[PDB]
Amino acid sequence: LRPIATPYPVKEWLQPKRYKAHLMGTTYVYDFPELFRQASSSQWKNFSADVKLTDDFFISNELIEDENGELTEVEREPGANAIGMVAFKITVKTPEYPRGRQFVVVANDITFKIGSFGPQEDEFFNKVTEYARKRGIPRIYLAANSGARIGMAEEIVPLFQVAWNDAANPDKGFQYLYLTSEGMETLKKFDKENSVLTERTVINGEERFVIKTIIGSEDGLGVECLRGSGLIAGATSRAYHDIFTITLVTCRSVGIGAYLVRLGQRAIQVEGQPIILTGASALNKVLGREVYTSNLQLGGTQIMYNNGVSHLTAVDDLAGVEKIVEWMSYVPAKRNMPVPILETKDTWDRPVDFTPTNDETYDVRWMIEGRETESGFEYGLFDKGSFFETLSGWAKGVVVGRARLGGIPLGVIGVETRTVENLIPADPANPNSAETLIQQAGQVWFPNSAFKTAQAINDFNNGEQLPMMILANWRGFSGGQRDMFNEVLKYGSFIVDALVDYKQPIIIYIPPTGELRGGSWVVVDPTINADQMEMYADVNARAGVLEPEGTVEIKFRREKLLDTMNRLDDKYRKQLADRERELLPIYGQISLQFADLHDRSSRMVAKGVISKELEWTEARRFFFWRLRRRLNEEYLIKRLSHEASRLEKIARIRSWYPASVDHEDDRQVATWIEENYKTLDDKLKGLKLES
Amino acid sequence: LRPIATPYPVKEWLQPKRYKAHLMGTTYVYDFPELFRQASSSQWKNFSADVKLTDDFFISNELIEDENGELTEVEREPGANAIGMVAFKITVKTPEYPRGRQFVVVANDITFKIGSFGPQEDEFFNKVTEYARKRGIPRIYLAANSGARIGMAEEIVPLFQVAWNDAANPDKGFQYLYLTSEGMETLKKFDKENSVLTERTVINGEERFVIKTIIGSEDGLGVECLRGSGLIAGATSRAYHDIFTITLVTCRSVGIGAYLVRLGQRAIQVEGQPIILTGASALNKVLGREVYTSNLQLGGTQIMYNNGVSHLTAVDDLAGVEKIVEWMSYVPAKRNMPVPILETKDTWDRPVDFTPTNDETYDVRWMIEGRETESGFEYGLFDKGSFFETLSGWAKGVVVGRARLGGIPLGVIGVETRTVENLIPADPANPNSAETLIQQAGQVWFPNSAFKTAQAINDFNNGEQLPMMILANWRGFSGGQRDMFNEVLKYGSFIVDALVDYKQPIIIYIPPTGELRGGSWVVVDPTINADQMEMYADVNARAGVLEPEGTVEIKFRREKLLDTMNRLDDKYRKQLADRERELLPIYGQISLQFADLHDRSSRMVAKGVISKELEWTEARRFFFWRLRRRLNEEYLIKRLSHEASRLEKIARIRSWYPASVDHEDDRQVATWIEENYKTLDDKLKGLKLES
Ligand SMILES: Cc1cc(C(=O)N2CCC3(CC2)CN(C(=O)OC(C)(C)C)C3)cc2cn[nH]c12
Ligand SMILES: Cc1cc(C(=O)N2CCC3(CC2)CN(C(=O)OC(C)(C)C)C3)cc2cn[nH]c12
Repeated sequence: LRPIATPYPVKEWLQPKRYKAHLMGTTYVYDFPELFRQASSSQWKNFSADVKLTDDFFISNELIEDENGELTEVEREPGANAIGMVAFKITVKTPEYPRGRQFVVVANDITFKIGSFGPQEDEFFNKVTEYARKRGIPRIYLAANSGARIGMAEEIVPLFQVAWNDAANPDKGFQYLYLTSEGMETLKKFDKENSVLTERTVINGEERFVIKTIIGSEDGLGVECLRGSGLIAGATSRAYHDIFTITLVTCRSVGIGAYLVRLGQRAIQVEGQPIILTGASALNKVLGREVYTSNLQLGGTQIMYNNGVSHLTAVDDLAGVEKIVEWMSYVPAKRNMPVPILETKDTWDRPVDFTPTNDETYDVRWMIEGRETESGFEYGLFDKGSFFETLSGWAKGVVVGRARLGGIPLGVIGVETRTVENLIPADPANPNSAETLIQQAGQVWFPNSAFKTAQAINDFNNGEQLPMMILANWRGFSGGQRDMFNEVLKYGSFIVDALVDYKQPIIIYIPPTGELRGGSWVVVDPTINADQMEMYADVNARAGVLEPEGTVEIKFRREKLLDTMNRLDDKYRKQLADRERELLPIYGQISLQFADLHDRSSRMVAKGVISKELEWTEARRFFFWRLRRRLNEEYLIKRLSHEASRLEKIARIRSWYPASVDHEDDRQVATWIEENYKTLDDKLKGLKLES
Repeated sequence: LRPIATPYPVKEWLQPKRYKAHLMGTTYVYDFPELFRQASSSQWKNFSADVKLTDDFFISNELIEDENGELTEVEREPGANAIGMVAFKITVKTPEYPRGRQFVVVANDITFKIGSFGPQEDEFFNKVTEYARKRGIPRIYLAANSGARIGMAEEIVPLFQVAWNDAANPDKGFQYLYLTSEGMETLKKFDKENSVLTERTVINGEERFVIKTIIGSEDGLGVECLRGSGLIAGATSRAYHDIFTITLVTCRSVGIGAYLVRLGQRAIQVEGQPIILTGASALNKVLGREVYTSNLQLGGTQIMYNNGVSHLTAVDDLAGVEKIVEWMSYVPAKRNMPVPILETKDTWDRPVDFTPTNDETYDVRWMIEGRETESGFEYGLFDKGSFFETLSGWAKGVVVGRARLGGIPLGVIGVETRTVENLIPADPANPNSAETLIQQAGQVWFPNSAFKTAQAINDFNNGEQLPMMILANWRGFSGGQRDMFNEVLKYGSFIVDALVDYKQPIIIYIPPTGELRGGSWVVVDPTINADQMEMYADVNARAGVLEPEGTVEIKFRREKLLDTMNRLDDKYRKQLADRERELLPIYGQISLQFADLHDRSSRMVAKGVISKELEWTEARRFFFWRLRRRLNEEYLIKRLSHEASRLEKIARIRSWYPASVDHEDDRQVATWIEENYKTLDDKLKGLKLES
């Protein structure tokens, strides 16, 4: 025992495995539920400081497989795990779910066989994933591993013989490896008969049993670990489309561990903990040369957070847990449950303070969450303090995160107007490679920002099951050679595919000072998914096939300009070229304003390509009731689905509204539905007996 | 008329639009059905030279919208199209479908308003896509366009007035644009009243109608073209998952046209025809400098074929059509129809001649399709002349194409063992940018090859609805810094996602000289999709978590080596370090062979991670009956699905087999099912009345 004379018992001594985990730079597996309790408790303090919490607000039960291989809840002492994979079912009362919400936490035990994945770990992880999926509850994975378990048939090591070319000279080589009849008998004695595949021969009176295949008696040596790896890869891929999946990389994550991080999609990387495929030393051995210095050079946050593999970084394990808990606060308690409403001090009924200007540079986050000024706080479109940005280290041209609109959680996509630089590090394997700095213009989709946009759309849809708002402000895609070669078309197409798959309401809003041109409009038009999408343009937004300069270049040419001087200029109506030379600068501007007068929200309304033109200051009030109304109608459409189109379903639901309700008034419709949920339920139940 | 005195009529004069299309370097739209007839006729000649074709073997009917907007077949003279989008329903008797197969061909008319997409073109394209989808038939798109239609309100051009700052000095600027009461009256006269949005004011007795928004009387000017663009983007995204989709880029393809190429996925690019987003000239205007020289520098085959955007290139339009027709020959006639069997001279019953060797370099295509040698033709695994390679210009480390196995069409994925170089061109926008040459090791998945593998899997599954074979031979993924930074994990994960979605039989086969290690095995294990996947290893293949060198480094260390000399070496059993120094080279090799003896197909069978170990020479005979048996059982499983698991369904089907049939004999099972299809149908019909 060390240290001696401590006020309370030494936990690292009571359970020596706690100390091993600490030595390896991570939280001991059985101490993670405590971090969840701490993080959950902080969630309450930051929400309502006055709240009194008892310990019944949080329950953690370890899940273990029974005799029949069925998962069951147990209360046992930490460190009694027979396998290197552990799980807990957590029930927590949270501000969003005061009566309680559940989730499963699966974790590798880094103290058990270096946190390697053997077949039993692989089968348990899969069983826990299925348990979560069946229940529709979130699956949190805590990665601290060494990848697939590696081994050799240790019993064949002290028994094998080598059939030398020349017994006297071993350096002359060998023909094969074999067993003596004494060796075979050792195996027959210990029942490990099937540990080898032998072909018997006779060489100089001696009977040799030639080793044709070494199998081993111990399970978890090779290909059986790889089968399990593939099994848990498939399971995680499936879970991502079914439940909320998140991973915290808490110590290193290797091989299958790295793939699991990615297949679960949403990931938080603790600083200094690498996500690697093959270690740096092994790569150097393969390369001959000493190319790489460390594993963090390969999979640190400097790589993975900049890649977009890691959605967020965390200073330590508790910060990682706090981030999980915060992310979860926007997510339904279980699959197909409503999005968790959480109204705070910042209510729906207020105008939007922060307003962008054409003449002044801004951070889109100010339009989202507001900004601190010397003269007080300027409120943005969403609730103060509700913006939770993710994928912040990658493709910084698009801003993605979760927010709240009068308590309603949703995913937000905004456009960074400022030029963005990214540093491509120098390739250690190429001596003629130097670090490159890429600069990307604002309001233009590039391969990385198009990929991030599509990724965001998918991560909001799958598991999170959230509505979304896109503050659409793009000039188009980078049409240049480098970006065309870097497959900008491929990533742009993923955006369309993500919108087609979207199952919750979408609001596309061209904000003030915002634009949407040819290429950018195509990829975000509400006709991509009419069932879920609707578009709105601010009165101070612009949209058209080309930018005005482009339109004038194709349709307001010199002949048309001169015919305009020959109409508007008295003096003009070699004596001409002197007049032309003085008028062209202003007559250029006149055509440029003529083109711009077509690019207005009023044209968009006239042509019926947008639902409404809006005033930025009044957007929060409008979107709160439009979103609330939309969630209520969507609920009614889902209930009716228990064989008709959406158009027929919504017509039927709206035929139930009193004759006096204006179908175009969002507040009235939302208010009526909420006042009549049980009445509407009775109606629905009456229709069920009619099918 | 020119030329004069030709033997037959001058078609380019009879229809002047034919000449315009030719001048622009493309086939005239109405002449494409003829290219399909020519290509289809060649298909027959290359199959059976003796066949006699009449003109009834091929029918092409133009599809046009009727009064109610419903598509109908018409016989009219070319060039009578009121819109710039045309379609044909083609019915062709082919070697695979001698009684006929159908498909729709949609094409832009480059002679109609430069092949721009206006709302009517967008609505027609969408109607044709829906027509194809409803019928389950392939949709061929021929791209020859200028993107979304651009325009201005031409009627407001001769009427607008400018409200100058100083009437005498125009160069001093202006305040707004306006209309006179005479201008307003011109609009009122021609009914174009709603062409402008005006706000009336009085300035110096004069009544000015200030232009607040220019709308226009003509449809197809701006945002209405963008709405249609998004509509056809969504439709194509959807079609790709539903029917066989292919695009031939026959003249330039711009903006929405470029996205359509990509959303349809499968594309053939005619040499010299660019796929661009923004033209080179417009980019230069935006850039200030003269950065780009041509549109082919941005979207030529040098870009798109090297990207993998273009699956194939074609010398001219007929070569493009021939490639469509050849690709289609592997595809079912309509959605959910069986894969088209086409038995040729090269029958199933033969061994595989071409065999790879460890000591000798080979082209994987020889293992696939065979090779010509001086001593005659060495047959490969698949039918002679059946390999149709696609994505040949991109990520040349993986070989992807369609082939036939005794007539059965399937998708093939093979590993290029040779080192692959690719040339990244120099960025014209960066003066400090020089062309880079990347070299990639064989048998290693890199970001591009992992992406190509996933892409291949998806393109075989969607629309093509084919079974697949992967000749799995990878050491793993590139774990190095450059490839980790270039998101190798992301692309590796797409492989898993593609396999999870696979709906047809899959065969994973580790070939002779082939390997599958830690990282590579995870992503292709049959437990990712147990319902469709099965794995096989050649007797001369290897598999384990690490390569032998890796295994020895972790589990056969110095203490273990010395304990082996202290057991096997009489002389060994400062007098030691001299012995150690002489024995370590051979004792290294002994441990290296000890590790390798675990990496065998016999271990794979023992541990039950593979279905069977195989002999390469006998693989064609085995896979032909295994695949045939699998297609028959899959058919029966689909019929039974008209509420149980797959395991229950296949148990039921196999309970119908006579007691004497061996469920493990593929040939016997396939033979019995094919002899009893109608008998099994009767059984199925009897069960229907029991639900
Ligand atoms: C002057 C002018 C403009 C546009 C237009 O509408 N653009 C918007 C889309 C872009 C291109 C200009 C901006 N994007 C771009 O790559 O910008 C980078 C900053 C290079 C990354 C593509 C069309 C035309 C046609 N003729 N003259 C035009
Ligand atoms: C010697 C040795 C080998 C392996 C092994 O199994 N590898 C297979 C997978 C690779 C890495 C070596 C090959 N890949 C690679 O990047 O190869 C490039 C050519 C660089 C592109 C990753 C593991 C270990 C562990 N200790 N010592 C090892």
